[PDB]
Amino acid sequence: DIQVQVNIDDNGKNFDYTYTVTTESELQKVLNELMDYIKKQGAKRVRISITARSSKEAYKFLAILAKVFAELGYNDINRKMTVRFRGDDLEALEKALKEMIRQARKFAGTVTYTLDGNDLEITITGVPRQVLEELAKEAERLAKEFNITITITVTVEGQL
Repeated sequence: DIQVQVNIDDNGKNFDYTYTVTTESELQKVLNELMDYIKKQGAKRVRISITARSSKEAYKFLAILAKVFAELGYNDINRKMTVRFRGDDLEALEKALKEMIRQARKFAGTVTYTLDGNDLEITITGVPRQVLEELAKEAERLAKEFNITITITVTVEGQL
């Protein structure tokens, strides 16, 4: 139902906790576990993605994420979202890519994208939470339009 990768790097200590929480009641638990950990041991660098399937879900998740890093006292924050489109007609896939990169760049946004046979990935950097959210509605209406599969991972790394 919902993917979670998490990375702590410390030089000498590293960790790649990787989850699938299905309820998302779960999700708060595991987020919570992690935090009690860093309050203790204290990490140098953390990164956390949470994968979604809906524009609405995307909203929840960076918010949830924001709360986390915020509680963590991590102000040197670094966002990112990687939209994933899936569909057989490679035409409409591209049509989406164009339109998607457009809007990402209508703001100060830097994209990378890869298309590897009917799977098109589009990463997106250098924007506020406010943009990402608005860029994800756009991701979702695009999916709906040409009836392609969408996914929206919401990364957010941060050091301190």
